[PDB]
Amino acid sequence: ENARLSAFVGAIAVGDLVKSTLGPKGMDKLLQSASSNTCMVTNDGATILKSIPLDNPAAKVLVNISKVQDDEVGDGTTSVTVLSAELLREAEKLIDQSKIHPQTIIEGYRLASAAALDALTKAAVDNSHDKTMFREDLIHIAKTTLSSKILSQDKDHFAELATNAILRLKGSTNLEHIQIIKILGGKLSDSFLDEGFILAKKFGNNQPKRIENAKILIANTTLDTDKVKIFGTKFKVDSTAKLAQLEKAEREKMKNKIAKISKFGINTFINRQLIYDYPEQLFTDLGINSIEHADFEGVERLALVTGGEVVSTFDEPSKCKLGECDVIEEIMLGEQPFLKFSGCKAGEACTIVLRGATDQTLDEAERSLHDALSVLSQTTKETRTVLGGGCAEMVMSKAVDTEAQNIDGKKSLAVEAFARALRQLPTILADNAGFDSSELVSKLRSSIYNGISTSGLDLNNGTIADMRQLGIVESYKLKRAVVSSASEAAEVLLRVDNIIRARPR
Amino acid sequence: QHGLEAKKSHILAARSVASIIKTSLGPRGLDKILISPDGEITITNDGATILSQMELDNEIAKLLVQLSKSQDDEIGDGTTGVVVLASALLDQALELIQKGIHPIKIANGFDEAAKLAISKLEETCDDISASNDELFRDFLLRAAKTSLGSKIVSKDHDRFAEMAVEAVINVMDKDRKDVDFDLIKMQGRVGGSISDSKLINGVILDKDFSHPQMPKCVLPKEGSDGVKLAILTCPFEPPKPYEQDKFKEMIDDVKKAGADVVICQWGFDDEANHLLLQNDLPAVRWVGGQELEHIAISTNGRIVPRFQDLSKDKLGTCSRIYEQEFGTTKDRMLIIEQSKETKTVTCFVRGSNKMIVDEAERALHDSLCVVRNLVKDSRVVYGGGAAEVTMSLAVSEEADKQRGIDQYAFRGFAQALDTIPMTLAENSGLDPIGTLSTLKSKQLKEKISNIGVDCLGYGSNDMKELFVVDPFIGKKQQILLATQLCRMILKIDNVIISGKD
Amino acid sequence: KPQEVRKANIIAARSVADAIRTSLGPKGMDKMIKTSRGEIIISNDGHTILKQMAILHPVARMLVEVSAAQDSEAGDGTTSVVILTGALLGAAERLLNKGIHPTIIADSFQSAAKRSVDILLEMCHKVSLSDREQLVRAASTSLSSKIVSQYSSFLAPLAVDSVLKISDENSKNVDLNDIRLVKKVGGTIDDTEMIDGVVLTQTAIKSAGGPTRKEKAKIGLIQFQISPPKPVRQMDKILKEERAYLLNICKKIKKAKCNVLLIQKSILRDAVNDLALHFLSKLNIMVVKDIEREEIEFLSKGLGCKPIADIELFTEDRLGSADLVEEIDSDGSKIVRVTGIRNNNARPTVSVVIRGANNMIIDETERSLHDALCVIRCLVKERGLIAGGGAPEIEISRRLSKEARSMEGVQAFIWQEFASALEVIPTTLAENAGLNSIKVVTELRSKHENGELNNTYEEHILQPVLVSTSAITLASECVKSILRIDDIAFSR
Amino acid sequence: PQEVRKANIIAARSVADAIRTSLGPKGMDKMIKTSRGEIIISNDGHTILKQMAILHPVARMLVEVSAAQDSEAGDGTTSVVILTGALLGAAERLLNKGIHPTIIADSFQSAAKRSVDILLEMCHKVSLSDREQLVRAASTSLSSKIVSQYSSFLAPLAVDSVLKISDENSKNVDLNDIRLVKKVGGTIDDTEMIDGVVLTQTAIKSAGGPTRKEKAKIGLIQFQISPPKPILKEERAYLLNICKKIKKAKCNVLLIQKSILRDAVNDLALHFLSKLNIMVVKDIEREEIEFLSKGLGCKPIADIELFTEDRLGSADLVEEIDSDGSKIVRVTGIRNNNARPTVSVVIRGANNMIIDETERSLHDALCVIRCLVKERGLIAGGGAPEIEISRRLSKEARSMEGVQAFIWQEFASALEVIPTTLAENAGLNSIKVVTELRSKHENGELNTYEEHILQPVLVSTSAITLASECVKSILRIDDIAFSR
Repeated sequence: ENARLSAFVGAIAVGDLVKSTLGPKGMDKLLQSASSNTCMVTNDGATILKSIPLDNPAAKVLVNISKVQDDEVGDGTTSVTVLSAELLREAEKLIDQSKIHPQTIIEGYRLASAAALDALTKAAVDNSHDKTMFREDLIHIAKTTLSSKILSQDKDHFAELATNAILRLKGSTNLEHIQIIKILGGKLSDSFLDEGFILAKKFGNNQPKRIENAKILIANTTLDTDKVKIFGTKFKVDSTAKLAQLEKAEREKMKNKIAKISKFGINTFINRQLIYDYPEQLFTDLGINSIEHADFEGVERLALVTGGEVVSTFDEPSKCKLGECDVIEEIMLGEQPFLKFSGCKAGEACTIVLRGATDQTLDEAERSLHDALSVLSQTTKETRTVLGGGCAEMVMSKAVDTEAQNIDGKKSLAVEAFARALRQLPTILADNAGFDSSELVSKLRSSIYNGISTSGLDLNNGTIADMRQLGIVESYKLKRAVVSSASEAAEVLLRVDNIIRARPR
Repeated sequence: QHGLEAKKSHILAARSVASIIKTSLGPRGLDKILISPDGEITITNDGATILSQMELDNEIAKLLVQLSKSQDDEIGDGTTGVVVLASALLDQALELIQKGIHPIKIANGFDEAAKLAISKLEETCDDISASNDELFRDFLLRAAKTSLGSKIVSKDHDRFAEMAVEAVINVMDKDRKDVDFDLIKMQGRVGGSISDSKLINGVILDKDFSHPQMPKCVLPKEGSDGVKLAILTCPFEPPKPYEQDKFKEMIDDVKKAGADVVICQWGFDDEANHLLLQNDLPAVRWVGGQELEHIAISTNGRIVPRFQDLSKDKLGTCSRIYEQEFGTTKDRMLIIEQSKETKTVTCFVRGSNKMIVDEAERALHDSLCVVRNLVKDSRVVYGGGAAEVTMSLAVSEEADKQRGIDQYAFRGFAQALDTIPMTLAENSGLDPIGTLSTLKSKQLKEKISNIGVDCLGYGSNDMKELFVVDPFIGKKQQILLATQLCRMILKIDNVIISGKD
Repeated sequence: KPQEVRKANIIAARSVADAIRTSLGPKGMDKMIKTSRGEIIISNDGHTILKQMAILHPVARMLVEVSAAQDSEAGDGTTSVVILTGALLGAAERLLNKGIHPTIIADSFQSAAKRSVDILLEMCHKVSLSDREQLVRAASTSLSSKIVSQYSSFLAPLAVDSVLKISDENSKNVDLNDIRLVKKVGGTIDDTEMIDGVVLTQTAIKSAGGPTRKEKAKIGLIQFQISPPKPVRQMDKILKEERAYLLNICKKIKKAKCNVLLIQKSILRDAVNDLALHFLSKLNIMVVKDIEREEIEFLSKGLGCKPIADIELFTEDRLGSADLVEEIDSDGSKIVRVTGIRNNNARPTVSVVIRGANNMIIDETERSLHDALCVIRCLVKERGLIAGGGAPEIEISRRLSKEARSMEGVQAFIWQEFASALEVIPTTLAENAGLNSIKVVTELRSKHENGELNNTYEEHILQPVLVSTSAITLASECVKSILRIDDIAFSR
Repeated sequence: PQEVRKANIIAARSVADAIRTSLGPKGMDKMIKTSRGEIIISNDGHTILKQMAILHPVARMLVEVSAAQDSEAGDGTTSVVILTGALLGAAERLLNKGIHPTIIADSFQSAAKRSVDILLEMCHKVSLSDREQLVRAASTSLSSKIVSQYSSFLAPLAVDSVLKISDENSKNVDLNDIRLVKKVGGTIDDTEMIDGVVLTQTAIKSAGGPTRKEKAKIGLIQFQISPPKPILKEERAYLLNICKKIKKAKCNVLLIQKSILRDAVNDLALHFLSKLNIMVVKDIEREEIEFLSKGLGCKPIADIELFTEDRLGSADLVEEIDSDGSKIVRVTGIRNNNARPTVSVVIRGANNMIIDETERSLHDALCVIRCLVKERGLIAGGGAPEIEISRRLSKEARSMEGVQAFIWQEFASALEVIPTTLAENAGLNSIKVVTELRSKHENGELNTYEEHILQPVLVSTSAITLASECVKSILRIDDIAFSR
């Protein structure tokens, strides 16, 4: 009974110290010791929480949350605890007059956070305007990162491949969308950018090397010689020919798994393990080509470019997520066959093939390319801001109200409670500003409700003004960092039905 | 304590401990923070770790730790299942005492009720190899996905599902079906990510091969037989009841026998690394006595007591030895594999944080115990709460045909099995009473099947479409230990606690 | 904590049910209660215990109203209805811990009570009132619990023949308040006079001039009293005023053709003056005074007459009809009997006369024959009879346990707890008899599977079906009225 | 949160009201008895607040404000505490009206910037080129000290020292370069500027020491002349190489830092240095280590190998002035173009109580003159600048709007506390004197000029600026927690 109070009400008192310190006009706190002459006055939230000894065993959970946020960026650490405190404050009404399962409330936050991030993306602005000057400066920055690296030999050709590897993505800039192949017997100057998804291994023997109107399906199973370790078994049979009957009976059962594949109408199959000749020979009449040695990234990255799924099982026939590609071409370079795909539907990715003269040049070029692409990918999350001053906080409340329309009975009060915590951010910022927070937040919701999505709250004039004319913006990367940190921190706390005090070190 | 006192207190003492783990039961439960006194910090929902950390003076809850210690070797994942099931039997046993039934009748009454329910579950059980052979691979892959869904491992779970399949098979035989936990090594280090984790078929020893000039990869040396390793049970030092001359005599026995690497229990001097550097013969130092057995078994080696007893037959042979740099860690450990099936398997998992490594280590180790029970019995049953509902309806229906005093002991056993689906229904956000009546109605008028409580959000019954199966030997081991525990509790009518001096 | 206030009343209600539980059956444990006035009484009757218990608990007083209706309707089971009421309260404790609202608990009792009646009627053997051999053996077994045994054989047809005359057909509820047991000093048990017309509680005039007998008389009900006014030529002046006041009342009596009149008993002033008896003696008018106030409402029903407050409104239509009015005294009784009323609105109200020497005779006989009329009353309203001793309660718990799977939701679990709440009645009967509690209960489920209602029939134990039906019906409303109270406050 | 702030305001108001009685020379002095038994008596607000050992965390901020008050302006340490408490007393009714402290805090900073321009318009513009107002400024400031006739002689000494180091755009000048060396003996009439440098101690009084040298180099050396400390010729051989390495750089002035660890110069080394006429001055305090490294442009030298010629200064003539109980060594013509010449004046007198209070009196005289360096002009004290600001804010308060309009009314009322206290400490009626000053305000403005009472503008300017941020930071802390 007291575990819920210490995890909810007890966690508010921890966030109350950083509640009034948010913002440049926010208040300050005092840290006093026994001697009282060592004290100091500062607005830093991370210093106050770590300096004050906390006897509350549930308060130590929020300590590790601030440490993860500080690694990403040193700004917004205070806003993480404040936003997480508003979700725990409204959790009291989620119990007494609600009686809703806590995990269902957490699952409602994932549906609300999905619409909140999409609402901020459409309203996000950037300084990338006049890209002619912006795109030209991208190649000069990549050349500066080439110092001490073997790629410094040619700055123009090597940095040009890294420039087109970023802007042409039109999506997530993470390295998971970039494929790197290490090969031998060539020069680094011959490297080029190709989106055909080139991998080392080949597939098939008598099958043709060109496929038109291909249908790609991704699955993971072993259809050939399961139980790879035969040591220890005991085969009791009356004759030698009777021992092979069990292996022949498994071949007849393979038609059940092949029938589900043939009903999908796919000419291309993906397999991590090998395939026996008999199920492979039956694929010749159906024209099914199986690709082997897909590793892990090759399984996930193929589903991203072709719009597939990573599930290895079939839950129901004629229902699944299928991809496709126009042409599959197999070429040979460097005395090894290569696989170059063509015509992938909505395919967005790039593959930089590094051809070195030895193994030492391949490992140094791959590690140096990731550092060069990290700086170019950082420019997407840097300098890009959004309209602040209550604007972005209120816009997220509109996307939550959209999901609050069509909802079940359990998550109805959970999604609606999340919209109240979003309006608490401009309320607290207006508290230390010296003005009335209830009047500014109320008039802000009615204005953005119908039209005028760029409006915000002005701290100087204490009224609603255009944020584009005032020029008050906040970083978009900071918005996602706080929401992602608050979603993971509140996910553990709401699931707590009891508190186990940690052992002191 | 007396009869009118302790018998009433033993029931209330078990309900306080059982009610703590009822919230953490299932994948939707709570992950608790626990810190061992040795300095290890990890977060897991495993009941065997949570119950082991419980320190209390009540003798009723101490039997839970004693039972979970022996159950950890057999299964280890059924700790939360047995405690809740055993506490359900004590709840119905309290009412039988007030009716004038001796407590020994309750202990002997559950023995006939447990054995009768086993034969009823076997009739409705299905077999894997006797039905579909190609689905045997998918059964082992999706078994670990349920336990790993509550952890960060659930993102990469597709690749890690195959690693747990080969780790169990290597240490067991198809006919014998014997798996030892001491043969499966669970290790991990800080740094890197989980995507670089690979399976190791041999020991590790965390050796950097001393001076870096030594080759990091062992060559086959013109098609030789494996890679010969030396095992020495004697320390490196000159014989005592000239020191450089004795060093040249001991290295000759290694070169003549063909041992590439030398493993010893005691440290080496600085001159030893100078002579071994010219011959490209890496050395191994500070190896425990327990780890010496796993090397000779996997590499097919022998224990050589003396210096001159070396020979090609007593040297352990492996596939190859290579030193692969892992991230920025300066340890630069080794990986020793083997072509043939060995008895030693070492799991190697990396993580960006120390708490992440220990979180995924015990989560992956629990997946090895689930696969261990699946390969022990080819026949599996549908779990998720369907096993407790089906076995309860068989005992409750046959209770009317069995007369005598045990007639009421059978009704209490059927109602005690309903505690599991009602507990999981509360953790899933459903009515525990409404779901229990719903599962019994669908299995009676419609058709006989196994439908349990929904672990994931869905709109209706019949989880059989999701192909969620549990091992028969795993579920049978839980009801046997829960029945034996309930009998042992009734055999202690007095609590004797001595004072302190 | 609105429910914890009700939970405190449930625990206090279970303590009262457990106290009465030990008194069930003839072998039950008696309860000693010392009143504040100093009276010390003891008995095994649950209705008398709760009446003098003076319960100050507001919810616990509901058992008194149910026990009062239990004896007024069925007449038997006042102790068993308290045990059945406490059984549902004990099972409702585990229901509140699961988050079940008492409305579903109360609504499910309505469907459970109506279902238990239909199941009981299927195994019950329907009997008819045309067979007099069944009613004699039914009332004779109820008289075996009293000291009178060999003399109870003649009392069996006495209670049977009285009900069959007023039973008719489709009578539904039959009020037994019209049947009064007359207790007089003298006589014996074997001496009884039915006197189906009516029987009064008082004697006749022992003075001179009283006719004491009249043929073709009309008996009216007059609450007035003839007395001299009670708010020494002077002597005769008072006599002329008193005799004129007494004669003017008698003038309207002769014109109304009133042979027999009644006078309400008043201890304050004089009832009937001696001069008034001599005035009506010449007119051949019988006078019966000192009529008890309790019998005023009784005679206003069976006789079909109406009370006359004022002589001005007194008419002939308010009188009665009697063919013969005589005074027959066996020994010392001096009682007047009336036969052949033949009233259209009124019915044949029969008053049973009981004679005895010692005071303990007419007393114990009154309570013995009163319960015998209640058992016969149960057969009139609801036909059929079952074997007592908790035999049908075992099979009902077995059928409802299997039919509980047909339901769905929270209500399905209530049927399982309702079957266990019905097993407390047969368990208590085995405990109060010295037999092993759990051992006898297990033997009930074993034997009732193969056989049906099979031995109490050889032991002549017959419980009417209306008692077992009303016990479940009244308990469903009693437990409902409990859980529906969520709080209580001072109101005045 | 008000329970934390209101408890701190009331606690700080009682401290400000207690120091308020100490304003002026006629004010009520406060006594503080330390636990060790020491009792001090004085009207200085910086001394009272330092030895009071205040346990209130917010009230301790007045010590830092009083420290910066004397370091910047040099006067008004008591007045800045009164103005701080005046704003806290008027803020009690502000919280009762529902006013958020942000508007209260932001209005104090906006009013402090506007109050400066009001004082500059009413102030008289003066320049540092005229020595008429500069001499009379330091002469009248010494009327509060025992010195009377000698105050006119030290007036041109303080004026000529500041004007040389003030320049134009230098603005703030470090006061650490001004060191007054006091010694018993002599008198006030004997003064020497000695712009080169002045040490804190005498020279070697032993036999053989030249004590005077011409054209010598001065440098900081942390080494010490001692025998071997992990036979006569062995110790002299170890000391021979020490004096030989010094001769390589031609350093005739050896300054050894005072340390109780070992000795300074051995007696055997005195005969070696007597032939080369190398003067040595020992007992150099640790505070003078940083002082000598600035004006002389030298560097501290820890070891004998670190000693080089490039780190040595230049001294035209180094001699020991003969005086009773003094023996002061002077250095002239350091010839340092990059660093400005330091100002160090030797204070002499017969009684120990003379050279003590004289050193403190000259510190306040140099600060008032330094106030004209940052901002020229002066405003006569006695409540004139406090009342003049309230006169302009009367009509300006009506031009505001919102919550801030009421703050300007209470801001002018809090400024009247300073002239009210000055009238109370003089025995005159508080309100009666203030009304007479506002009555003549229609004609007279700054008129005290005939009484030779002058005050710099920086004192009145810094008192408002420091008190504005002080009270601003008080309302920022809404809670007090224990952190260790």
